Amino acid sequence: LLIGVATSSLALHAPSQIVAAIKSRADQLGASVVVSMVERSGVEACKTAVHNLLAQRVSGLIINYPLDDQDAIAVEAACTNVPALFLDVSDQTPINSIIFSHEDGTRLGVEHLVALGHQQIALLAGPLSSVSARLRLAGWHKYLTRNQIQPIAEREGDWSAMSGFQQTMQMLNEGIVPTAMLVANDQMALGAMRAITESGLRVGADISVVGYDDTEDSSCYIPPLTTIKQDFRLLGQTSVDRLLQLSQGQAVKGNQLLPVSLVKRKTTLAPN
Amino acid sequence: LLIGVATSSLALHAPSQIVAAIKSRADQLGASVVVSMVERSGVEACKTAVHNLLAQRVSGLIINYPLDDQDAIAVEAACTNVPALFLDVSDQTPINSIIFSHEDGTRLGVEHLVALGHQQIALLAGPLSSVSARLRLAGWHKYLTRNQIQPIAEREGDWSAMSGFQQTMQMLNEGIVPTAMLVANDQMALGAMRAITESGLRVGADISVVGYDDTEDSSCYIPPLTTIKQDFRLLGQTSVDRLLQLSQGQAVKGNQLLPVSLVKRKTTLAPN
Repeated sequence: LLIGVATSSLALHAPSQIVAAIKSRADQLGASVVVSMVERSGVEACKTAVHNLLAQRVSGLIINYPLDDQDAIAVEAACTNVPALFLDVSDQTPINSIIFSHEDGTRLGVEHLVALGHQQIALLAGPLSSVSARLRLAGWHKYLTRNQIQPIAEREGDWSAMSGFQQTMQMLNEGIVPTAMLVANDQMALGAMRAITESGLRVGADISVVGYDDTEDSSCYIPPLTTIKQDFRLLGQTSVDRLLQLSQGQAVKGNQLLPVSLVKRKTTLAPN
Repeated sequence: LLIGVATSSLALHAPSQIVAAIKSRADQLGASVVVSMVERSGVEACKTAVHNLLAQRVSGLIINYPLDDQDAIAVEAACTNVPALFLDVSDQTPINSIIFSHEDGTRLGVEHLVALGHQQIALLAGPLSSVSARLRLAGWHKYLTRNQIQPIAEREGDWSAMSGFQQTMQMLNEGIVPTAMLVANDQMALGAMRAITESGLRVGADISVVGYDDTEDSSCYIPPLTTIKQDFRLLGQTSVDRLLQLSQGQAVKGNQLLPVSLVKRKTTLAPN
């Protein structure tokens, strides 16, 4: 009845909303949620958070922190038995996990932009130290290749909007001007949109932009941001439910893939 | 060494950043942070979170949840001894607390708008069930009165940007058109700005807007939002440090007031 979540700093809208979603389901099932945080980067930082939550004697562990195939294995190893369900790893890692289909999330954005008749496309990835950011960047390239298009430029941010702003501006300053951009997340997407605007360019009419996540605020950006929806509410529920089941040895012991979807708003249009 | 935070759903950027700030200081002092969440509204929901954290045997409790003078007293009462430092109550409540000066935060926005030569002013408060939202709304009225100005309209949102969007639009639809607005928080401020824009009106040039908090994203809104800064980083640190001291019976047992400041950006200008 008492679950333990080891997450990344709530500084980011995504992890936050997820913990909120987890709390929400836990409430519905009459359970408690003890949240522990990771000092950011480092598998070590993660391993330790396990200890904190293990100490508290939680009857389950939900790990919402990025981990590489090897580190994930390790963290579980040190997660000495107690059910361990990861939420930010690769679908290939041999452990109990639940993640959104990066494969579809990326095909959707590439195809939306393509069908709209776009060809000059730029990519703004998340920090590549993040397995999430990676699966996402490689995904874009995969579908852009299938559609026979090479991005006219690609960059790396850090999930922040400021990074999205600096990257997009550096780009425009270099003279690289796409008709559309694919961004690793809505916050950065927000930053991108500001640089575009402050470049006398209209977001959408001149440079279409496609975010990722569909965090709360995104529907009120200017203009409203088109993005790939990642229903954390759903993730919250599912990750909760499966954990309770895992503890009762009556659950699937592999990897789950949650669906995703395109939310068309006011930032995507045909090229000029 | 193990502190316990009972907060409001991380769904909101403010509480999140605060927990992050708290974690940050705790790390610097080599301490642990067990975060518990309140099912939103209700002193009861709060009291229970105390139990969760008390169970875990934390050597300190930081309560970042809104509480009325009476409820705050109660929560502490049931906080059976263990140090209890509140972060979202009134400076008048007789308990250990740390909060930002709503008095200054509100005078700053009113004076900034006034000196800019504004007179047609509208107010967009936060949910009045929130002691924070309240101290803030009454604050605006106080300084607007001192400056001999009655707002041409005032409304209530819920901290969300969508609420900021709906309120600001309902207002404009009614025909009420201010030259400036004072919003209870940056997220809602963001919503307000969208309604204004979609009303063929320029944020700043036509309707100046002043947010509250200075959350991360605010510096990349369009245009960059002028707002009252509430250094959660500072709050995080201070609330942490004082707790560790309270546990060692060597700390101030009253209320502290953290300073605040105006961050001038691109959303405030003289009326037309």
